[PDB]
Amino acid sequence: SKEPRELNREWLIVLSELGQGAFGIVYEASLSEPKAPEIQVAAKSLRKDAMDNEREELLEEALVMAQMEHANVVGLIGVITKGRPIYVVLEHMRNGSLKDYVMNKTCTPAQQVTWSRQVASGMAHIHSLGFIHRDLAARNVLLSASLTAKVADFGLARESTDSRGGNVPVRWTAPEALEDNIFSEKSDVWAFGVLMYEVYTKAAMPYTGWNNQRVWIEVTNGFRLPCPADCPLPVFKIMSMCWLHDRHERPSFETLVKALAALETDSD
Repeated sequence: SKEPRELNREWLIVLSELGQGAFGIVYEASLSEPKAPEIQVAAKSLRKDAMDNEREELLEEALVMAQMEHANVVGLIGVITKGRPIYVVLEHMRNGSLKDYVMNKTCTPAQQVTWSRQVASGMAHIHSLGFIHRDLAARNVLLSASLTAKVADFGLARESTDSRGGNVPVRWTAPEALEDNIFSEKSDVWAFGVLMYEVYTKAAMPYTGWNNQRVWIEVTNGFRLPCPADCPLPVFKIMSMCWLHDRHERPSFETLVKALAALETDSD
């Protein structure tokens, strides 16, 4: 329904690396549209090792992102497709990943619950447009200058109406998606539960001390992570519902937003 707006290549100045991976490379940049103020942006491009199926995946990523217009989803500013290299220009998120922040900064209980509700709000919007993310984790949520949390990285997102390989993030994946390859709105919900666990701990990996095969066997047999010492009991209740074995009993993101919003203005 929506479409990426094309931007003149000469408006963009690429400045410095924000993050590199197998996916490609994200740069910090600036966009100087004539008669408008200069703004910081992020520019995502392809590995120097090109392949035309990778150009198409990047353009598909942009089209998915162009459908989103929400305060808790990283915004699409436009694309540069005439010429080479190709750039997808996105909103710049000054404060980096949610993961790095909670690991390295002091955060209050009211911040922890608001960030949780903000991510649920962004995922609710994604689902309400007919998509599933399939890759949610705290390293994939970014923080703006106002410390507003926003869902990023749509590399693996797919229309709901319809995996990677040895890179499967086992610690964030629901049992049914590991065993039967069934990805759905309710496996996104399971992953959000694990994200909440990350928000309330300061370790790098959930299930610390277990490898990936140990995690899978333990979780399919009914193990669940216990309540972090610094997590309020009403919050852990919500976290726990995201991990019910039967996916149909897990709440929707619309329900999660509401439950979290009630605690967000709770004094206790």
